[PDB]
Amino acid sequence: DEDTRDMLEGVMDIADQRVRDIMIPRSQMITLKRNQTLDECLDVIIESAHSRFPVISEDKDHIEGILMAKDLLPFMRSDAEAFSMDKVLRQAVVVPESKRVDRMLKEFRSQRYHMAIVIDEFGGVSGLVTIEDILELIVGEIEDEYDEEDDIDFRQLSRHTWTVRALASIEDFNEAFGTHFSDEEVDTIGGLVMQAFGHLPARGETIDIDGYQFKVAMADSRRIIQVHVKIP
Amino acid sequence: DEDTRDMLEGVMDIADQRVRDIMIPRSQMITLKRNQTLDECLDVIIESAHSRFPVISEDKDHIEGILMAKDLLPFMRSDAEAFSMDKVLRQAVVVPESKRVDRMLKEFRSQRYHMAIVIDEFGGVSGLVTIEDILELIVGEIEDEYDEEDDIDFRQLSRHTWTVRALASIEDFNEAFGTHFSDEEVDTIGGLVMQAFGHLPARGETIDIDGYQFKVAMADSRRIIQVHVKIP
Ligand SMILES: Nc1ncnc2c1ncn2[C@@H]1O[C@H](COP(=O)(O)O)[C@@H](O)[C@H]1O
Ligand SMILES: Nc1ncnc2c1ncn2[C@@H]1O[C@H](COP(=O)(O)O)[C@@H](O)[C@H]1O
Repeated sequence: DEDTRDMLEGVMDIADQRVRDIMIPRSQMITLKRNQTLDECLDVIIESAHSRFPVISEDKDHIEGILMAKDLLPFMRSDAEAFSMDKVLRQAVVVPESKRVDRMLKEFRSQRYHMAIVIDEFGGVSGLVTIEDILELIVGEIEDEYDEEDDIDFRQLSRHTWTVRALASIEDFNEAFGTHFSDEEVDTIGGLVMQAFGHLPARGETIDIDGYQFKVAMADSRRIIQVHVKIP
Repeated sequence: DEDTRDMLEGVMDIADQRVRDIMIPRSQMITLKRNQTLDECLDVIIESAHSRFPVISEDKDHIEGILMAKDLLPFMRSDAEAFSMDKVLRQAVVVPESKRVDRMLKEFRSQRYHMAIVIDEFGGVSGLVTIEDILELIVGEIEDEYDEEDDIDFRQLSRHTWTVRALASIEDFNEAFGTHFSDEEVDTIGGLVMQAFGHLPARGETIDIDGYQFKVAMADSRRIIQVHVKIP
């Protein structure tokens, strides 16, 4: 089967891949500062709906440790005290960008924890990395099957990856992802893609349009059906 | 490499496996009841340190939905109201035990949610199942490497699986896991195992002692080094 093949291959990546291949870049990092009121911290956590957040020093200097949202539950009882960024400040692990993904997985599983901090040679933070970013390597081409079709063109699938119906219009796609794609020649996403290709692709084929990775998720002998796109 | 081989094989399972192979049985299920004070619910959640919990009807009858611990964060602000088992009661998905693991993974990933409810033919709950129970199939033989050795004999690795040093004594092992294993002939865990075998096993070999699954995680040409055990 294909979806097996995908995973199988995804396994082979883990060797070849380094940590600098899966990290959330520092820009994209949703974090906190040791000097933030308990009240406001919850907003960040809620809008983002994560589980672990890096804590910036105070002057964007260093970054102290990591806060797990679940630790905030103690502070919620009756005979419960006031929160303070101290009991729940787990210090945090740092790793080179050069670190091998396989190795990361081992340590992840063995020390039992989910997020680390990636740094460059020069001691700057490049970003962060997590266990799920690893499993996505194997499990990321994996999704359900759709027949008639669903009003939902676009679906988030992993961090940077959406599974979009090919029949979705360039109009509707551009709105959603805020993209600047063009029609006239073609009106739907599958036509855009098929045009970039210049032939009718088969599943797995990939093509770069304007820094966006498009991969033929699903296609027959007449037409592209589903395509995954990776936001840059 | 071996740890690749493991994963690769773990992928092959996903086809052959059904949902009734990975579920947490109803006994082992950490849950809640719609009629539990906000205060006490936190205790359950904290001791267990989970993320999603099934809510029992009120008379152990049906089970209503699932509560995600993160939803409890809204109720923690200043201008925040009183919690009520209603806004945070997501209804919950149910599946046959017969369900194919691959299929489950697809739906898991596509609808984006992590836990489901397994039922038998007759409409009884058999247990629950989650996305991580799936990824463990591929990623569960995966751990770090140890040289000298660490005072830590035993380590949790996944739900039912500990990675124990072979040099660990039957004495110390029995205490920990509450087991009734015997010495005289042999004093360490690797000897117990090697004795059950009757030869020096190679990595991957498995042997059932008293309902406990032992698998040679790590062994050379002289001795068993690490072994994983699956609590029944
Ligand atoms: N504090 C954070 N900052 C940036 N990205 C995050 C953060 N926490 C989680 N993520 C990302 O969101 C994914 C799911 O984690 P979570 O949302 O915490 O369940 C991870 O694989 C990361 O890619
Ligand atoms: N409410 C629950 N009852 C029983 N087992 C659970 C529950 N929540 C999570 N688990 C188990 O714990 C693992 C990790 O989930 P969590 O502890 O929620 O991060 C899952 O793979 C399940 O096997």
